[PDB]
Formats: sequence, structure tokens, C-alpha cells
Amino acid sequence: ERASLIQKAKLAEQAERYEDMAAFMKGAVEKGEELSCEERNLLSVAYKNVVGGQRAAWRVLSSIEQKSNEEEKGPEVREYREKVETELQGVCDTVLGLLDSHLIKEAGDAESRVFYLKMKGDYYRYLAEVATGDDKKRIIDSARSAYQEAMDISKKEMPPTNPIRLGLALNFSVFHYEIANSPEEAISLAKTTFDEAMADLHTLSEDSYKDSTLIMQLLRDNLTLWT
Amino acid sequence: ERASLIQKAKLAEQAERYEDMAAFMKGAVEKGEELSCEERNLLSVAYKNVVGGQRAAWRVLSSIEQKSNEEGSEEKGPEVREYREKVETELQGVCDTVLGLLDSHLIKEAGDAESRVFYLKMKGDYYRYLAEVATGDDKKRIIDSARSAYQEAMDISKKEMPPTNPIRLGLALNFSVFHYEIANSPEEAISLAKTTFDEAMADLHTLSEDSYKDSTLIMQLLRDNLTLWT
Amino acid sequence: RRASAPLP
Amino acid sequence: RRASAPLP
Repeated sequence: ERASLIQKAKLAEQAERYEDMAAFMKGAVEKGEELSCEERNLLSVAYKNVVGGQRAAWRVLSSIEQKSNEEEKGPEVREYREKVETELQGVCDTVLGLLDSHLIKEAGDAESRVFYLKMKGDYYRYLAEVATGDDKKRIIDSARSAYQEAMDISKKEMPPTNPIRLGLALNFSVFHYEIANSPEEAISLAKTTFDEAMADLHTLSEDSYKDSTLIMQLLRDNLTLWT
Repeated sequence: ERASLIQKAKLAEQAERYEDMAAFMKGAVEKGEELSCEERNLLSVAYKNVVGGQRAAWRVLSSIEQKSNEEGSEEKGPEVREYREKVETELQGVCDTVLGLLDSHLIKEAGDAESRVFYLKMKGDYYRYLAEVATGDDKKRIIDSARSAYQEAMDISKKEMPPTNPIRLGLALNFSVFHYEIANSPEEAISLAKTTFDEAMADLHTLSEDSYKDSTLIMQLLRDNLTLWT
Repeated sequence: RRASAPLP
Repeated sequence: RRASAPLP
């Protein structure tokens, strides 16, 4: 069954059926076994596509709700925006459940532990986008902690040019600016990360250079936007 | 409430949640009431988007299945067939939902020719999508049901619609696509596409800005297919 | 690739 | 609009 779920997940990606992919990957994870670099990526692509479409949907329905509150689509927008929010919360809870009960625990390489802790921080960040009061602050603490535990491992056992490290630092600085309300901690983090990787670009093969400079460009783009 | 389902359906379109839209429209149709031009379009957009994504998915999984069979991939393999059949069943079910809504609420309760042609173009379309994935016994029976609805619609549109009408043009385009791709008649397809293009061309001089732009869009698709088929 | 009627 | 880490 496990190989068959991984196969149908590769097929679901090709047909651009990401909720199907998501279900095939969750089932592959649930088998209890560890994920290879490939499986780890299929799990990331599946859910990032599922939740990305739910986030973009939520952004539109909140935009319409804001306008209708500027006065009378109001009752229908709130019911439906809350419906799309519950579907989002459920997808993030499925991912966070897979991370906390199977993936983070059963992780060997520091590289895969940082990968899963970046995922954990990300899904708590998406949860915090739509959260409101009591729950919002508890989610923001859970996001910070997971991003911090990952930053520590990546600083201690990963090169500054590593794309997981760069991607983690990018997401954490996005967390600081957008969620945690700290633009200075975001600019400080983004500049530092860009500079450390820049210093060691001279030691990368064609493929690695392309993978690192892609995320480095996103770091500096955000820097341009925030300054 | 019916207005509340139509509202959530307009919202679902904006957020590009077409399966949600589909569900809100089916529920609006199920109320028993007639659809306006707007509601009909929401019903069309919802389902054409749902089924379009299932068709494109089926096309990919058949393409992969052909290649895995060509290579004798003994293990790569049953999984494409299981999954392609799964995506096919979801498609068959969506078409059966639309055709059910059509035969039991929409075609019967059609206020005029314009809506009746609109609904009969839908019936022919959804039977054509069904025929793209069908195999033997069922395939020929489904091809007969697409031609029936497309013919009954052609008759009404020739008798009570101008040749420039976008539903008439869209109907003729889909029917000529049915002839070429499904029915195996390229000559009936070319004959139908040329005739339709010419009749509308003759009456373009009598259309306002909004009218001209809607008709010449479909006329361009008619002639594009003609270029491809000749 | 051929074209069929667009969305209304 | 800001950017976050891309898909692997």
C-alpha cells in the first residue's frame, strides 16, 4: 500500500489534483515510515498547494466582507468566509498533526528535522493569518518556537547557502514582519541571512548556486519592500 | 434561502471555488424556480470549471497510462489505471449531476427558446464529456444522446434565434466539435462550422458594441477549428 | 488543439 | 506583495 500511495501522489501532482495528492501523502506518512527527500517534497507541494488556494480564497472573501461592512452581502460573506476558514484550519491541523505525531519525532538527519520544523512554523503562521484573539497569541508563540528550534539546528548543522536554511530564515522574517509585528527583527534577520549566504556563493556547483540565489532574490525583494 | 445560495455562488466564483459554486447552484436549481440569464451563467461557469479540471486530469492520467503500457511498466502499472478510473468516476458523477438537474428541473421548466437552447446545449455538452471517457456499449448510447439534445437545440435556435446569437454560435461550435471528435464526421463538422460562420458574418452590420464583441469572439473559434480541420 | 464554446 | 519560500 505505501509504494502505491507514493505512486498515486506523483500521478496526482502531474494531473494537478493537490487535495488528492495531499490525501495520498498523509496516508504514506501515516504508514509510520520515514520520508526520503522526494517524499518530503511531495508532502510539501501537496499541502502548500491545498492551503495556498484556501488562503487566496480567504483573502478574497475577507476583502468582499470588509467592503460589504462599509454597507448588505454581510451575513452570506461571513458564513462563507468562516466556512473557507474552517477548511483552512482543518488542512493546517492535518499537517501539524502529521508533523508532531510522526515526522518530527521519527526524523534522523538535521536537514529533515529543520525541514519539518520550518513546515510546523509555516502552518502555524497560516493559522495565525485567520486567527483573532485568545487563539491568535497561542498560535504566534507556537510558530515562533518552531521557527526558533529550526534556526538553532540550521545554524549548528547547515551551511548558510543551504536552501532549507534560506527558506526558513525567509519565512521567519515574513513571520516577524506580517505576524509578530517586528519589522526591525524581520529586516535584521533578512539582511544577515542574505549576507552570510553571499559570502559563501563562491563554493557552490551550478545547481546549488541556482537553488540558493533563487531564495536570496526573495530575501532582497522583501528587503526592498520593507525599507 | 434561494437568494442566499445565489449570493454564496457569486462569492464562490470570486474566490475560484467552483465545486462550492456548483453545490450552491445545484441547491438554487433544486428550489424548483426558473433561472435568469445571470443564474444560468453561474450554473454553466460552476460545472464547466469543475468538469474542465476533471477532463484535463483524465487527459494527463491517460497519457501517462499509454506510456506506462507502451513501456510494459508492470508496477506503474495498475496504479495509473486505478487512479485514472477514480478521476473518471468523479467526472461521470459530475456529468450525471448536471444531466439530472437538466432533465428533471431545467429543460422542463424553460420559459423561452433562448433558455431551452442554452439547457439543450448543456445536455449535449455533458453527454459529449461522458463520451470522451466511455468505452463500448455505453459509448454509442451516449453519442446518440449528445446528437439528440444538440439537434433539438439546433432546430429551436434556427427557428427562434438570430444567427449572430452567442448561444446559437456556441451550440453550432460544440456540435461541430462533437461531429469531428466524437461522431467521426469531419465533413458534417466543416459543413456545420462554415455555414454558421457565414450566416452570422452576413448579419454583423446590425450589432451594437456589446453584441459585436460577444459574437465575433465565438466566430473566431469557429474559423480557428476550420483552419485546424482543413 | 481545437476550441469549444467559451464560458458565458 | 511579499514573497515566502518557494515550493521544493
